[PDB]
Amino acid sequence: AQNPNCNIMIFHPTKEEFNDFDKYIAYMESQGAHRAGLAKIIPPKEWKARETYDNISEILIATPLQQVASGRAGVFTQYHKKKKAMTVGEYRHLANSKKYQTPPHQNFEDLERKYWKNRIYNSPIYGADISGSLFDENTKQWNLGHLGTIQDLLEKECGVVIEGVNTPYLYFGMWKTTFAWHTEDMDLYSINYLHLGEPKTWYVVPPEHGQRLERLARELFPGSSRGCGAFLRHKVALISPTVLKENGIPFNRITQEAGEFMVTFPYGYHAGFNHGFNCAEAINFATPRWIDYGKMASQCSCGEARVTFSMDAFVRILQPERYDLWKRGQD
Ligand SMILES: Oc1ccccc1-c1ccccc1O
Ligand SMILES: O=C(O)CNC(=O)C(=O)O
Ligand code: NI
Ligand SMILES: [Zn+2]
Repeated sequence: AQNPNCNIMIFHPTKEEFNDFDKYIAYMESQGAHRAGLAKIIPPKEWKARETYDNISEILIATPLQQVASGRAGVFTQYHKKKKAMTVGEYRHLANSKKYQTPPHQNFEDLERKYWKNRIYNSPIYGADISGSLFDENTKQWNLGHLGTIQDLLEKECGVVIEGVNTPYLYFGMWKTTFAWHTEDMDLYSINYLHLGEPKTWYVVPPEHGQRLERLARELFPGSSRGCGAFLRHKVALISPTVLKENGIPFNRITQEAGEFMVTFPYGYHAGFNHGFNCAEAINFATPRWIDYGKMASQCSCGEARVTFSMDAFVRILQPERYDLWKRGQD
């Protein structure tokens, strides 16, 4: 078995290898990359996402989110307080202000220490889930707005045509902005390109050990667990690497820098934080290997999760027994 320790693997495709997206995902899996839950892909030196990022300041962040924490330094939840709209130029200025800017630090490890020590005492503002793309339309390789759709994958594999669409989202981050422990909707893959700015640190649990993380989360967030059998779908819970280690949860960590792709694999729990002002683009995707994960994916039906239009068909076709209860949750 390849990659039996479930290490995060890093890939350096050639420009020739970078032509066929599906083929390269399959290649990574042949080397055991999926066992980690997360892989890094460094594009060939000849590749670029777009010419420059000099003209992005007028993009609107319609609903910036202030991420307010509750709990203790290593075990906390966050809720999102809506703020007034601002442009990316305004957001960048805010990120760089004395109140929100990255503190002096020695290296990534020092900054990680500061993050887990001090995150809960601040409330950074995140411009997340903005529909759009920063890939040039002429970028033919690994263009996240030109991937095969999940709906077409399901049709190719299972023979049924379904409604729905599948487009990328932009994320503008600042120091301490946080993504909570989660797997993707319907335990899909995700791919994330860091377009510009400061790094993003990721934590990930191997898919074969996801239930260990779920069990710990139930113990650490007991009220939340009683409220919903799949409350990590709410994407509000954080657990530090120290607490994971104390509880014997297998995980890995890696820092993504500008110009690098990350892929998360089906049922790979992940969480992390941004180092400073940055912009990432991400989208979900599927492969034939995903179908069995989609069939088995947990669902939130308590009403909190509330997801895309397109998830309806996934649940309807892959999980018909769960569909009625889930759909009630979506109203
Ligand atoms: O300076 C900016 C102003 C506005 C939007 C983006 C940038 C930027 C783009 C790439 C790299 C760094 C940057 O700060
Ligand atoms: O970048 C973020 O804030 C969160 N991204 C993801 O969870 C992802 O790409 O799957
Ligand atoms: Ni994700
Ligand atoms: Zn729920």
